[PDB]
Amino acid sequence: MHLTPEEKSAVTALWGKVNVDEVGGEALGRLLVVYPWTQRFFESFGDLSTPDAVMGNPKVKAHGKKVLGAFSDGLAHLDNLKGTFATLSELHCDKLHVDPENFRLWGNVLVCVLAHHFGKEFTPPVQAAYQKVVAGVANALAHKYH
Amino acid sequence: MHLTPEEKSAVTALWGKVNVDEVGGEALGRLLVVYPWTQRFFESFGDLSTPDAVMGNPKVKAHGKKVLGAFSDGLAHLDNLKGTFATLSELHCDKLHVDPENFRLWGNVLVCVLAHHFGKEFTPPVQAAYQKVVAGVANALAHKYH
Amino acid sequence: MLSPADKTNVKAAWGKVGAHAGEYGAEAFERMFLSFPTTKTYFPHFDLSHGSAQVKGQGKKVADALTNAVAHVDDMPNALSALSDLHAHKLRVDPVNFKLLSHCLLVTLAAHLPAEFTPAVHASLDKFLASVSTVLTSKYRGVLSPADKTNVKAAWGKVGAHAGEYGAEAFERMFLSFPTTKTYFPHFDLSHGSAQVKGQGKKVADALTNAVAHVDDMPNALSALSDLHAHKLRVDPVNFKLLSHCLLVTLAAHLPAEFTPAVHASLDKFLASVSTVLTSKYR
Ligand code: HEM
Ligand code: HEM
Ligand code: HEM
Ligand code: HEM
Repeated sequence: MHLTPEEKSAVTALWGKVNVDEVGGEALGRLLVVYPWTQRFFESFGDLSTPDAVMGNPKVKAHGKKVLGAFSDGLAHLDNLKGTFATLSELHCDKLHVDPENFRLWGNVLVCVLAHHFGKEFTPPVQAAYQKVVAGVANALAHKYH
Repeated sequence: MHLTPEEKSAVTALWGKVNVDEVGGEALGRLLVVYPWTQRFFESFGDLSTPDAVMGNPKVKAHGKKVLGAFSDGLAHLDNLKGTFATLSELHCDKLHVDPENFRLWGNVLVCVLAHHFGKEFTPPVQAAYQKVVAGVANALAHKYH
Repeated sequence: MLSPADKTNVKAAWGKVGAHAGEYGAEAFERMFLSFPTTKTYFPHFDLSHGSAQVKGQGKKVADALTNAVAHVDDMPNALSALSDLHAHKLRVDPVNFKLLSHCLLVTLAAHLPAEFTPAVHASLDKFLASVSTVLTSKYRGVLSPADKTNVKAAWGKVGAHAGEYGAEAFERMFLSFPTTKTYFPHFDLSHGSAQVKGQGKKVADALTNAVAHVDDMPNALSALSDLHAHKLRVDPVNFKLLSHCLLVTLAAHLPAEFTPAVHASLDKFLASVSTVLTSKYR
């Protein structure tokens, strides 16, 4: 994906402070709140009626953690994001029918969540490095669409 | 850039029929008419106040031919667009300060002009292959931006 | 569209911003330049180093303007009139860049407003910055003139009984060119000649015929279709631009005499307005 060593270390250092479960749930909930059309995939998750119902929905939280856990493991493969995510790319296209635009929205919401969580520690250069990573992850998830 | 045999065949067959002079000026002119904010880079070209002024503006026609000329050469090296457009990429960033989003708008206008000129021969599979190519060329031109 | 509770949330956050708005504005530009370096092409005349007086001044100007918009949120087009003129006729920043600044401003506010940046306020702030962006880009081409409306009626009149056939071709062109749009039709046969795609093309062309007929009253004429896409189908807004292009390609290929540069420009404007109306109820 090509990051400099500096950027890699910046990404890795912060990620070590993340609670995957909490941040994962929060990012998926905020996605469904801020861009509610993304709710179209989760009608089986039950009550999505209000922001509070979304943010406290356990099915939302569980999916959020699953999604971010896969993200997290990808961070150990920044030099092969495409091969790492190839099978998940085919899955989201052939079976789940997820417009890859959702991955970019998700990436931007995750960046807001980190900024909210870490405040001043989330500096412009640290942001720039995460922006490349979520772009890279989105491209890798979209790679096998046909 | 990888194209299927079917796709590369469609592209090259149609290109042999293209008058680079006529199509090139047409595509740049329509860009300036349909997306007039793109006129910001051509202040020294003369009158661009009306569609008629723009389309018949000889500097527009001359620049259009030059742009499509360089695109044409790129068709020769579809396997290495990045390396082929590296120097022009740096030029457009460091000296001309052109927002790479303009390359995408130009690509789409070009596809419109090809359909207009060629009619029913510009079939859906043929458009699809040209859309790949113009996307490839735009990403190649944006490659050296920093 | 800003609900009254949206306006309440923005005023809340922006008050909290208070005297730091200029600092925050500068930080958001610095975040933008670093994360999205293509945006630096609009500032080659600036010292873009960290803390530069030019960047700081830019941030304060931009902050003052957002303060003006917060304080006049129910009459933004008028409050921002001067600024819409300047970006449309002079600066001519490509619209896509407004989304990039809006994201970096949201990031900046998140990093500085731990207590206030709740999910609902985030949603409201996002919608507010999108409305600001919409107002600032509104004069770039400027909504449908009487010449635009004449051009559209004349071209769409020539389409006529072929409206449905061109709608089906437009979808087929879109599926082959932009395969991600296929994710919305997993229950269709998408092969060439598909009656399901023909049926879809007919419905879309028929709605467009209704839009041209009601061109001065499109939000009401398409209100039921706006509801359908926003709350049921939920098609991501970026895809409307892809179908509009493919419609334009389709028209160009069938209307060699009518598709002049001026008519092309008016049709693109019309399809963008249709797209705007169809996504207006999404949030
Ligand atoms: C970078 C972002 C994402 C990653 C890494 C990711 C990863 C995953 C993973 C690991 C699975 C499980 C596959 C399995 O069953 O083996 C999954 C399933 C799924 N994802 Fe994605 N995903 C992402 C974004 C999204 C987004 C934004 C949406 C939709 C808005 C989405 C919708 C789904 C759905 C509907 C499922 C199936 C859940 C179920 O069947 O219970 N994904 N995702
Ligand atoms: C595939 C797209 C394009 C290609 C291959 C291309 C190619 C070129 C070439 C070969 C030159 C000549 C440089 C020289 O003489 O040293 C040039 C110059 C230029 N290009 Fe691009 N170009 C493309 C798109 C664009 C677009 C979309 C814009 C802006 C809307 C643009 C604006 C310019 C400008 C302002 C110049 C300089 C003209 C002058 O000397 O006044 N280019 N381009
Ligand atoms: C919420 C979005 C924005 C607002 C409210 C805004 C507002 C402003 C204001 C108030 C000015 C100064 C006007 C004057 O002093 O006469 C300005 C100037 C400018 N804006 Fe915008 N702007 C926005 C977005 C953007 C974006 C996204 C870009 C480019 C990426 C941009 C580029 C510029 C440029 C190039 C200048 C002129 C700077 C100079 O040379 O003095 N603006 N803007
Ligand atoms: C000019 C833009 C558009 C217009 C005017 C439009 C209009 C319509 C119409 C008339 C219907 C039929 C509703 C009914 O059953 O009564 C429809 C359905 C639908 N639209 Fe849109 N549409 C537009 C763009 C899009 C885009 C860009 C997509 C997705 C790529 C899309 C996806 C759908 C889907 C999934 C259906 C339902 C298909 C079915 O199950 O039969 N629409 N649209």
